[PDB]
Amino acid sequence: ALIQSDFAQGIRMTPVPDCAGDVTACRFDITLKNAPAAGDIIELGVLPGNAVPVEAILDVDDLDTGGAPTITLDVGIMSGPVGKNDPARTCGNELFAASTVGQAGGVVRATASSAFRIQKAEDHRSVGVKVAAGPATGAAGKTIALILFYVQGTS
Amino acid sequence: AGDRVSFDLSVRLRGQPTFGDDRVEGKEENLKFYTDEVIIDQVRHSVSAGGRM
Amino acid sequence: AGDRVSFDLSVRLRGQPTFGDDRVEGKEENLKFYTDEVIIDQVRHSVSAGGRM
Repeated sequence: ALIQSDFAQGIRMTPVPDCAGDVTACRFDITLKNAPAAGDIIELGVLPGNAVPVEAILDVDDLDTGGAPTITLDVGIMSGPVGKNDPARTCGNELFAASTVGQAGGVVRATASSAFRIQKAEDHRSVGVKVAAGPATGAAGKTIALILFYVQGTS
Repeated sequence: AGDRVSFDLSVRLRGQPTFGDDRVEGKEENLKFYTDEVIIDQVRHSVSAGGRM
Repeated sequence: AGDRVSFDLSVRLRGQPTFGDDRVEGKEENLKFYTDEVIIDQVRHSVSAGGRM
């Protein structure tokens, strides 16, 4: 039930700033070979150590097919080490609180007051969307993306 | 003194090279080290030789 | 200073030789070549040794 994007297995590395206060962003994306289904934890991006999110656009394609869509995505700081490939991973909703995007291919920004206040840890953490509510009948190969304006060396 | 010794593996570098003149500073692959541990306990056994009878 | 190399192939000579004492001043074959190009580019990649902690 783990979808390890290229940014978590180590195939594609993530940029880390070489200064303090210098924002950094990278388009963490997937090409979902299968179709999203309830319970999937799409490990898409990693947030480097000593960095905190500052602003986050979540950009996804059209993940529904029929009328009255109900797919909901929540984004959180996943607990386990990077690229563990273990179903025991928990995920969360620190970044996005069950965003309604996915019913139509669109762009959403971090509208929560908890996305901008995230503590830092000296070890890499993986940022992964989870399909909280199951999608309406119908889906296909689409690209879920999440750019993550994080900054290193805060206080 | 110890009851546990840990030894590490340094896995290969897997990543994408930056073709052309794309800037590479700041996109630096992190060395991944994997850990393992072995633990030591005693293993004893005893045999008996009967009595004086 | 160059971005692409273009080497050449000298294909064999073919034609009909002139037997006997027939004059030969215009029946001259031409040297035909073939060309292929290779384009160079830059690749590089970097690894971070870590912090001082």
